[PDB]
Amino acid sequence: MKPEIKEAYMKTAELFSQVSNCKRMKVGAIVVKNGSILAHGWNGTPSGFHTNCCTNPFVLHAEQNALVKMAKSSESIDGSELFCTHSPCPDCSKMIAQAGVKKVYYRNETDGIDVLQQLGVEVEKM
Amino acid sequence: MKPEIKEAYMKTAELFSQVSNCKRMKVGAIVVKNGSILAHGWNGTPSGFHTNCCTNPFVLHAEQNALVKMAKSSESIDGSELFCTHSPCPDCSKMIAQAGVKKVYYRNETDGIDVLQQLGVEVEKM
Amino acid sequence: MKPEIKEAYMKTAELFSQVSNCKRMKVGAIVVKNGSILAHGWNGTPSGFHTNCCTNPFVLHAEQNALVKMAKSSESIDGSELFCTHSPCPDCSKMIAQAGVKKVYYRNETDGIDVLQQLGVEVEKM
Amino acid sequence: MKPEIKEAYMKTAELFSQVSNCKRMKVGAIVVKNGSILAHGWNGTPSGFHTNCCTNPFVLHAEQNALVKMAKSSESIDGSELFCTHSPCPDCSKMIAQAGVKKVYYRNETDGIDVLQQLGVEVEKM
Amino acid sequence: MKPEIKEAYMKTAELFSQVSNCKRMKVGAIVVKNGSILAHGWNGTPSGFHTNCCTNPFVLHAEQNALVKMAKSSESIDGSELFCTHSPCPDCSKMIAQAGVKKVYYRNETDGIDVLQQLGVEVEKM
Amino acid sequence: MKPEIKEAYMKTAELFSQVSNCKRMKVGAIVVKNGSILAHGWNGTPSGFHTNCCTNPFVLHAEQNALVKMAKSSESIDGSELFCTHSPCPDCSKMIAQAGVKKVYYRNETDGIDVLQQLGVEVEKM
Ligand SMILES: [Cl-]
Ligand SMILES: [Cl-]
Ligand SMILES: [Cl-]
Ligand SMILES: [Cl-]
Ligand SMILES: [Cl-]
Ligand SMILES: [Cl-]
Ligand SMILES: [Zn+2]
Ligand SMILES: [Zn+2]
Ligand SMILES: [Zn+2]
Ligand SMILES: [Zn+2]
Ligand SMILES: [Zn+2]
Ligand SMILES: [Zn+2]
Repeated sequence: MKPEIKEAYMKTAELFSQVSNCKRMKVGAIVVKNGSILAHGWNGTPSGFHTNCCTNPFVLHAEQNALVKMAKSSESIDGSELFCTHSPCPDCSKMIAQAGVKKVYYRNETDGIDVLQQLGVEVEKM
Repeated sequence: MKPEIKEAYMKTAELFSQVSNCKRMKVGAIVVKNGSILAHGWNGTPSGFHTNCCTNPFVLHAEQNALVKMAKSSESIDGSELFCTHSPCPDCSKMIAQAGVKKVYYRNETDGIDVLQQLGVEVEKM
Repeated sequence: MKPEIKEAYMKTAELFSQVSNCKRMKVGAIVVKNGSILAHGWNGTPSGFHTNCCTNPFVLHAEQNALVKMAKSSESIDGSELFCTHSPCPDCSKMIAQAGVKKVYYRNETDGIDVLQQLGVEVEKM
Repeated sequence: MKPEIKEAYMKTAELFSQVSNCKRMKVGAIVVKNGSILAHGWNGTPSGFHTNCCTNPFVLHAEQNALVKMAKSSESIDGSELFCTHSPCPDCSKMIAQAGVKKVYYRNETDGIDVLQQLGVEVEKM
Repeated sequence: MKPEIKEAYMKTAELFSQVSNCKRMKVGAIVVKNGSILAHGWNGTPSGFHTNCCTNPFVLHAEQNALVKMAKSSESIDGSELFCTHSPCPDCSKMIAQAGVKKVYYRNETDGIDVLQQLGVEVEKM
Repeated sequence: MKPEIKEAYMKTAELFSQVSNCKRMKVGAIVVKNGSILAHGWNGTPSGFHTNCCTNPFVLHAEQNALVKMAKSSESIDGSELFCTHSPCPDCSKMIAQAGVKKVYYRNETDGIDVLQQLGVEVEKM
């Protein structure tokens, strides 16, 4: 994909990180496949949870949200790419790799990273 | 959907309007359904067209691009909402209505608009 | 595909051209992929429009109708073939090419045609 | 659906019955859902079978072909309607009912018929 | 797929054969594709049929049930594999081959079998 | 669903728990929707991981595996039911609820459980 489009994806993930409500870290994620956004996600508590403030074991990471949206989508996550504001944790990394995510782009930085690479997911900081 | 999420959608459509190459008008569109972005689009020439500069009868409107992406998606466009930077032309309006697009949000302004309403699509400027 | 099947497709597009209500031109279209019809379409006004008579800027071309049906389908339009009674206009041509339509078959005849070819869509009159 | 559209469906099933190669009976079927054809089928031997002539236990009924195409489609057969040139046999009837086919339209005539009705599928001769 | 997984599939088909109500033969089937079960099925009468006891011409074979479930699924049956407790009859065989079923595994044993092979479906007893 | 079918689901989840390689706990999960299994899963390391032995932070829970398979499926996880051999952990619970899983059935037993209930997922031990 051309350079300026790559950046538009990352900035979108950034747009969505700011929707989140966590004071510790705001994270956004975007799934892209075949020239199309398929899912977005940010970090926080599940829809219909009581407390909005996050750190709480029941808040989902941005990548978890995107992934769950893909599970309710009709479109496969396999072969897609993940644009995230942050490098993913080890728990998101396992799932991303098993999901057939081709590559992860992150803006902000580390175990998650080397495991993704071990497992054949490509990684690029931008 | 909460107010600040509505705005994040419009700003995303704006992010994508700026990817376009037309000097007359830069337009972005975003399809949203069930809390998820499903397609994006901007105005310009078809992939693999020779001249990048647009006005040329062969440039697609942002809404046409989003729509075509929905046609290659596995996910239905019916019941979704369109966030566009601009009010749509009459040609996009016909298709949006026939596609079962529930509502169109636009930032920038007019026949397209009243026809969408005639045809039962909701409209809101934001 | 065998010759007589090709013809059955064109005759079906013809069956549907005659459902239309336009006095100027009756057009039918049929999307085929992997041995299966996926969509059909004819020219006319959008469902729930007041006047049935078409020429009016709010009537959709047969190809626009088929395309919109594909957008509400779960099945991708990419790699399919279009059987139309008529050569498509430039506006339908842009969309057909961007949709990944592999080839267009038409019965009745011209800018749309050369652009489709420029853009890598195959074309055959039958 | 309007009357003349109903007829266009039946005539399409008829277009496809004539593609078949069986000397005993030529049958066509068409699946329709939400204003769109999703599958077609006719009676005959499986793709890549040696003898084209049918009666042979290895020829599929038109309804079996349509059904198998639906199984390879991404679009559900549930809630669709079947237009067939002929009333279906008991073996097709079982499957049609279990498939959630809403209604069957046939042109030409009888156990299959009453079972479809027992099982809550609607039936109409046209 | 590893050996012990193959067996887990067959045992699942066996789990489901025992749900059936036929005194003559209890059959189970399982569709597998890309490491995932997509459908299951057993032999018996259609949902909402009056008599539960089967032999009756209106009972579906396990393979017919799985196939019908695939037709109501969004996921294609093409390229999948069938695990059945029994070798399939000729009527199921025609459909399995036309469905693009890659291979059939059966536990219990014969025309269906050679036709599947004629038609390019692989077969293995286990 | 009838009682004996409920049990066949749980026994299938059990069939798959035994495929796993973890010495601490073997877990199986099964997704069911509209009378059809859509996904299965067990606990362990990601495909292509080096060490098969699990406890390791890079092993996925059975529910995580099923969920990831749903993300690569064309079929939505929303409105489905989860049969698991075990009550789910808090991390699986968040995701299950956000996924629109209607109800979870487990065989073996506790925070995950009350949160699922807080969040409107039904729960039943069997
Ligand atoms: Cl999915
Ligand atoms: Cl589509
Ligand atoms: Cl679509
Ligand atoms: Cl299917
Ligand atoms: Cl289907
Ligand atoms: Cl999915
Ligand atoms: Zn994480
Ligand atoms: Zn426009
Ligand atoms: Zn046109
Ligand atoms: Zn029949
Ligand atoms: Zn059989
Ligand atoms: Zn867990």
